Order: sequence, then structure tokens, then C-alpha cells
Amino acid sequence: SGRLWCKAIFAGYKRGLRNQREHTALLKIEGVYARDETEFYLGKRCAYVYKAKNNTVTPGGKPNKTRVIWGKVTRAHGNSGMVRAKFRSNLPAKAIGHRIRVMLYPSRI
Amino acid sequence: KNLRIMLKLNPYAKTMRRNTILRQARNHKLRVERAAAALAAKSD
Amino acid sequence: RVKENDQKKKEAKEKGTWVQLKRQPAPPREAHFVRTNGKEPELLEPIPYEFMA
Amino acid sequence: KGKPHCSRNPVLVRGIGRYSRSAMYSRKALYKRKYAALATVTKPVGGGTRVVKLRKMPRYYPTEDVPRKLLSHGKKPFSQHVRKLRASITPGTILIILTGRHRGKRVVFLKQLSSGLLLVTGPLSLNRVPLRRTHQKFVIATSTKIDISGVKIPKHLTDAYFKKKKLRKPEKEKYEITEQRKVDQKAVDSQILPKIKAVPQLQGYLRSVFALTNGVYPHKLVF
Amino acid sequence: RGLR
Amino acid sequence: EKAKHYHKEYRQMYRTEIRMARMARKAGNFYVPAEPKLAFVIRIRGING
Amino acid sequence: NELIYKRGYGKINKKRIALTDNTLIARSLGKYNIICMEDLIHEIYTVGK
Amino acid sequence: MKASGTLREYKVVGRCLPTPKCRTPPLYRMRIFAPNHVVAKSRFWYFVSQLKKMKKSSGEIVYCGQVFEKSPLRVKNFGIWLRYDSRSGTHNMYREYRDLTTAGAVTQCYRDMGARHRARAHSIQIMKVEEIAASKCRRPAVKQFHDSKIKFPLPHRVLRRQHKPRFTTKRPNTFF
RNA sequence: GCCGUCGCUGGCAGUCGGCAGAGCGAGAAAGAGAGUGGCGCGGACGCUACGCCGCGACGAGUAGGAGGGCCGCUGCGGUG
RNA sequence: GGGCCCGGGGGGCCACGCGUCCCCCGCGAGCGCACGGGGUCGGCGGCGAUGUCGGCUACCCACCCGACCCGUCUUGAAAC
RNA sequence: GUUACAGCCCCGCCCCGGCAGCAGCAGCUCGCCGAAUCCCGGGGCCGAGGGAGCGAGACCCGUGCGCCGCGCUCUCCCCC
Ligand SMILES: [Mg+2]
Ligand SMILES: [Mg+2]
Ligand SMILES: [Mg+2]
Ligand SMILES: [Mg+2]
Ligand SMILES: [Mg+2]
Ligand SMILES: [Mg+2]
Ligand SMILES: [Mg+2]
Ligand SMILES: [Mg+2]
Repeated sequence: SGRLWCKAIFAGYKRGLRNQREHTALLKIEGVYARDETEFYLGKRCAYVYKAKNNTVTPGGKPNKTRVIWGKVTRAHGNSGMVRAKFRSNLPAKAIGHRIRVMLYPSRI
Repeated sequence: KNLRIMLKLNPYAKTMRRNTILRQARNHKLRVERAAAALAAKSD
Repeated sequence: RVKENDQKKKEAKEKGTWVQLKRQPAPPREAHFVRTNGKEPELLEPIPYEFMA
Repeated sequence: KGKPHCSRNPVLVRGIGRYSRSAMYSRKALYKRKYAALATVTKPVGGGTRVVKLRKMPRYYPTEDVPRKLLSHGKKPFSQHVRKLRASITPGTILIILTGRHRGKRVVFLKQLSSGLLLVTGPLSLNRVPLRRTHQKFVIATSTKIDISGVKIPKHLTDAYFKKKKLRKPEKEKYEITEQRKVDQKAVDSQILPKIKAVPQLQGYLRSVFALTNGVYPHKLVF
Repeated sequence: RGLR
Repeated sequence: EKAKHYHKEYRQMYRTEIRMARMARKAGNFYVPAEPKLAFVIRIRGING
Repeated sequence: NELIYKRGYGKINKKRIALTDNTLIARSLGKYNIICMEDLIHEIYTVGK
Repeated sequence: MKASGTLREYKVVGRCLPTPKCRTPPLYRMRIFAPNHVVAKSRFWYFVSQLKKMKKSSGEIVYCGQVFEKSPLRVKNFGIWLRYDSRSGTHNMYREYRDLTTAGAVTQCYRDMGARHRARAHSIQIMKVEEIAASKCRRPAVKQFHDSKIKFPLPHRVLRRQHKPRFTTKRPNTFF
């Protein structure tokens, strides 16, 4: 067993300077620091994974405190490897600067 | 972007495209044939 | 123009031809050839500044 | 009635034939191929007979009904969709599974089933993955291949063979490995396994598990 | 007519 | 058939201008093509002020 | 070509109608012998009568 | 004119429109360094207007075409005669450049005239461009490359890949 | 995509059914004309016409004007 | 180059009945696939009775971005 | 000082001296294009509408893949 996802940081939301578009998240991925290295990740699944107080069901498992908001990478962002991600619900602002998981599927290689 | 939509408007588009596909494939073959002849000539 | 129009309208009618009657704005000039007559075009250059004060 | 003949217009591209109308007309010889202009069942009864109505009118009508749909085209059922496959996934290719309990295990691709799902084997003796179906979008195809060109896979290994059989609970109900499945596992494994052992260290590779580690980034490394 |  | 004819017409117009210029150059002269008859205009400014 | 094909809308009965059928052109401009997209492209491109 | 990108040399031929008085007006030519041809024709009408009683309305462009460099693979010294307006006058200058294409030397001129004199390209009128032999050059910066046995190192080679890696264990080396 | 407004002073009385026969969107006026001589008993919804349906464009607003409120309050005649 | 790319002596054609006079020299049948008048599957998986599933808005709390107190006179009000 | 033990530039004749190649997979030495332009692939968002009829017909009461556009096959016979 071992890790099967790439380490990403929830950098912030899509924004100008004084307007915030919370439906899109800007993700920084480890080792991706050019716009041309982001092509592998486009369309990949993203998962903000966290813990809460009340137990919740787990697919293929028994209830625990883990929770996840799913999303996927939609496009690159800027010249330095950032990608825009969209989630089934807008990410909470408390998650900025914290881990976002980037999966290896849907695989295109 | 939609072939059958273009033909409902301009039926002659189908002839034009078929000729292009055939002409371009024919032209590609010659460039390959002309290349092989020169390469073999260089080998000589 | 009315008198000229009517005559052309009348005269052309008996000769079975269609002539233009309506004026038109000046069209873009049509393609043509410029003969050089074996003379190279004169080269022009900007002149130096001079304080002719 | 004549026998069907293969289309005389070879496909140049999708929707365009190789030959024009007049070219096809000559090819089909259309110059000489010219042409010119129950509901009731009667039965006996012990009246003598009755005219029986095959289908009877409804005995109940809902207060409201929905209208019909407008007709569309190109919306085929799943069974009629065309199946695609990545050029990198060729039979004998080693795939890394990304999901399920077997995630991270390197398996051997055998063939694509009629539903587009992939057939893979562990083989069971190397990583404990049996003859199993998997989805191509959820695997990573490596560049490591073995030649299973001479392997005969049973023809009864179809989508219907691998489809889950529903289990009813009123406590639980446990899946049981059928004896046919075990026999099939040895039939396929007994051929693929020797081919695995020809490649040095390959068997150890199939026992190991894939994982991402410090400084290893998927976009950088060849599989 | 000719077509027929 | 109208499209088939316009295709030939467009080709003749395109080839004709090239042929005209080639013969002017051959003779050492200049072929000045016809001033364009058609323009496509695009509005690039808003409606304020 | 690309302008009239991708973004060609007729002004028919003072409405904006996508030119998805040749009949749309023929009914309105047929009296001038413009009856298909190619005739419409030819009239515009060559600045016909 | 905006000296956008590398300029090109254009050969522009124009004349007065023929009239009953002069059925064949004389032809004039100009060397125009511009970004594209649409700009090239515009600047032609600006120069001939300054020299002749002519302008776009009462004249036509007989020929506009790009003049290609004749020896793009050979090093040359260029002399450029130009006049420009400063904040407080007009001046004539002679400058020299070393390049492979005459249009490259002119592009160097605009970037250089902007750098050393804050001269925007709308104030610069390039009068003349000539290829000059090494013996006839005047500028010491150009003459020092006229040395058959020229040699020199590359001291203190600055690190240009300063964010790959952004954080590193070893300090860079500037000596090579 | 959805809401409303404006426009087409747009379409629908044709639900013309076994006293039946299913159309009137179509580039280019005017008739799915009339005649005189040479087995089963069946066939959705609709239409408060102040109703229902379609298509296209559009939508800032103080002072001010107008419309619509199956918005709200109290009492009277009818009605439930 | 243009003349349905004039006339004479390997490759594509939205050529393909014929009686004729002669410039010139009004209905065939079927069947099938679809880049064809706006999406469907005639495709699947997991979990579920005492701790779990769904509940926009609403109650409390947190975070990110935004955010000056209304009415009024006024050219101008968050106005000291 | 003038090709020598390296080379550079210009001019005449050598078919513009001859050969590749040709806005070059020497994947960057310099352009503008596509009736002189086609093929394929990847990611993202979305699915509004809901009776379009077809053919048999007054010797028929069926069937809901129906318009327009583009194809295929059969009503001929051979060969691989
Ligand atoms: Mg402004
Ligand atoms: Mg308003
Ligand atoms: Mg703030
Ligand atoms: Mg504040
Ligand atoms: Mg006040
Ligand atoms: Mg005051
Ligand atoms: Mg106030
Ligand atoms: Mg104050």
C-alpha cells in the first residue's frame, strides 16, 4: 500500500482583486510549476477530505468521521502550473492553504 | 463542424471535400515516393 | 439631368437597349498597369533638419 | 430476391464515400437495372363459438396522462454503442489498477469485453487478483508487455459471466467462488504464468504495489 | 418518364 | 451546379490576378490591382459618450 | 464563408432567423435569384447587382 | 508608427494620379522600415507629402513589397542617418550598428534611440541606411569587433533559471 | 438556461370520426373543386377564447406619469 | 487565360430510355445506416432500523471576499 | 604584402553552369495565406423542447425510426 494521489494546495478562489467567484478553486499542485506541465492533470478528480464530529457512512466501509467534497480539474490557470478546479459544493474558506487530493483517474495515459 | 448540416445548405461541399481528401492523399504519396527515390540515389 | 434622362429613356426605348439613368457614387478605381518606360522610379529620402531661422 | 452485397463505396472518411454518384451508378450497373411502376380469433365453446378479442380495452384510465415525446436520432441504447480503447492498452500489457480493493496492483490485460470493460488477471498466484473486469479509465497502462498472442482464453468469459448475481437479505448473504471460476482461473493462468516468468524479475514486479512517494510526480515519469 |  | 460554377469562378478570379501581376513584372512594369469593392466593418467601442 | 455560415442570420419578417435552411434564403431573396447560401455568399463577395 | 517587433524593409512605389495635364506622372520610390505593409504605405504618404505636393487622395501606391536581406548570413556594419525631435529641438544623427539584416540594424536603432534619448518612433525619421566597410566606421563600440583574432570570456555568468528549483541545497556558481 | 416586457395589431372555433378519412411551412397568385360529351365499433391532451400556443428582439433609473396585483385593512349587497 | 475549359485528327462526370421533327454538326417497390427538425442507455455500483439517510431557507458558530447610517435639502452627504 | 601551408568579396563566360531541396523534420535563417484545406485527438460547460407522424385507405383500420440532407443494399448476372 501507499499514496495514490498527488498533493495539491487550495490556494484560493477565482477572483479579480475585489470580486470573488467561489464556484471555482485555484489549486497548486506539487512539482507542477509551468503551464505546460498541467496537461496531465486536466480532468483529473479532486477531493477535499476532512473530518467532522458526527459519524457518516463510508462507501464500502462502516461509518466514521471522514468526509469529502469531490471535484475535478477543469483547466490550467496562469503560467506557473496552477489549475482551476470545480467541486460539487463550493469549498469552505477554512480550507485555504490545506491539502487537496488529486487522483490519478480518469486515466488518459 | 457538422458535415450533414453543410450538405443540406451546399450539396457541392461533399464533392469539394472528397476531392480535397483524395488530392491531399495523392499529393502526400508522391512526396513520399519522391523522397524515397532521392534517399536511394544518395545511398548509391 | 431630367431632360438628358428622358431623351436617353426615350431614345434607348426605340433602340431596344437598357441604359443607365441613376447616378452612382464614385467607384473604387479598377486595376491598371503603370509602365515604367525603362526608367527606375526616383528614390526619395527625408531631408536633413536645418535651422533656417 | 438477391443476396446482399458489400457496399461498393469504400469509406473515405466518416460520411463520405470514395466514389461519386455517377461512379457508383456505373459500379452498381444501374444503367441496366431499371424498374417501372389479425385482431380476433374464433373459438368453439360448449352458442357453439365466440369471436375472441385478442387485446382487450383498458379496464382503468388514469385521470391524467403524459404526452408522447418528439422523435430524436443518434440516441442508441448502451448495447449498441461503439467500444473504444486506448492505443496504449494492447493484450498482454501490464496495467496498474487505481480503484477498488485491488488498487495499486499490477495486472495483465487479456482482452476487452463486448461492453468495453477490460478483462484482466492477476494472475491470482502473484497478486491475488483473479479473472476480473475493470474499466479502462481507471487504470494506468505501463510500457511493459508480454506476448500472450498464443494464449487461448475461453469464449464463455463474457460480460454476462462476470456480472454480479444479486443476493437477497430478509441475515446477510456471502459471495461464494463457484467451482467453474476456479477451473477457469487455472486454465488461463497455466498459460500466462510461464510467459510471465520468461521475463526476468517480472513476477516480482507483479507482486509489488504502485505508490507515489516523496518527489515523485505522475506527470514526470514514464509508465 | 425516361427514368422509368 | 451553382456552387460548382462559383468554385470555378472564384478560382479564375484568384488565378487571374496572379497572372496579371506576373505579366507586368515580366515586362518591367507594375500591375496595380483594383481597389477593393467590399469591406467588413466591426464596432470596437462601446455606446457611452 | 465562415462569417455567413457560423453567424449568418436572416432578417425575415423583422425577426432574427438562423439560416439553417436554404428555403429561408429562397423565399426572401429568390426574386433576385438568390436561393441558396452559395448564392448569398456569391452576391456578398462579388458585390453583385 | 510604433516600432513593434522586428521591423521590415519595404519598397513602396507611388505616384500622382494621372490627369489630362500629365497623362503619365513620374514614379517615386521610398525605403520604408515598418512593422507591416499597412503601416509601410501609411508612412510613405507621410514622407512624400513632406517632399511633394502629393497625398493619399491625389495619388496611388503602385507597388508595396518587402525587400529581403541579400546576405542574411554575413556580418555587416550599418551606418544610419536619421533626424529626430527631442523635447526642445530637432537633430541629425549618424549611428552605426553591427547586424546581419538591414532591417535588424534599423530595429536596433529605434530601441537604441528610445533608450539613450527617450525618442518615440513617431519623432524619428530615418533618412538613409548604408552598409559600411570596417575601415569606414566611426563609432568605437562598433570598431572593436573588427579584430580577426577576437577573443573574450564570459565572466560572472548570472543564473537565469532562478525558480527551477526555487529552493535548493547548494548555492549557484557564476564561474564557467 | 430561466423570468418578465415589447413586437409579429402572429397561430387555434378543424375536437369538421364508421352520416369518419386525418394535409394547407411552402422559393416564386389563384381548387387536396363539381359533374357533361368526344373479422373488430376503436382512435391521448386541448378551448377559464379575459383562454391556450409559437417565434424574434429587448430589460439602468431620481423628479414624474401609467399599468397589473389570486397584495393587505375595515364595513355593505350577493354567494360559499 | 476565356469560349457548358472552341474545333478537327490514367482519372473524374448531380452523363445514362426512346420514337421522332429539328438548331448545330409527371406515381416502381422495398429494406437498412445516419455528422440529418435541442438526450438517451433496450448501462451499472454501494448503503440502510438506533444509528444512520435527506431537509434550499430557517437557529447558533467559523472562515474567505464584499460592505461607512438612515430620511432630507442639495451641483455635491458617511460627513465636523 | 594579395594566396602561398587559411580564407573573404565582386564581375564575364559556362542553359539563370549542373544537381538535391524549397517559405524545408538541418522540428526557429527570414513572410502572407487557404474554393490555393483537409484528417484525427484531449479537457471543460450544457441537454432547453415533447402528438414531427409513417402507410393502408374508402376493396384499410396497421404501426409510433418521422421531416429535410447524405449514403447502402435488393428487386441482373458473374468472379475473388
Ligand atoms: Mg468613456
Ligand atoms: Mg427598468
Ligand atoms: Mg475587506
Ligand atoms: Mg468595516
Ligand atoms: Mg433637509
Ligand atoms: Mg451647499
Ligand atoms: Mg444622506
Ligand atoms: Mg467632513
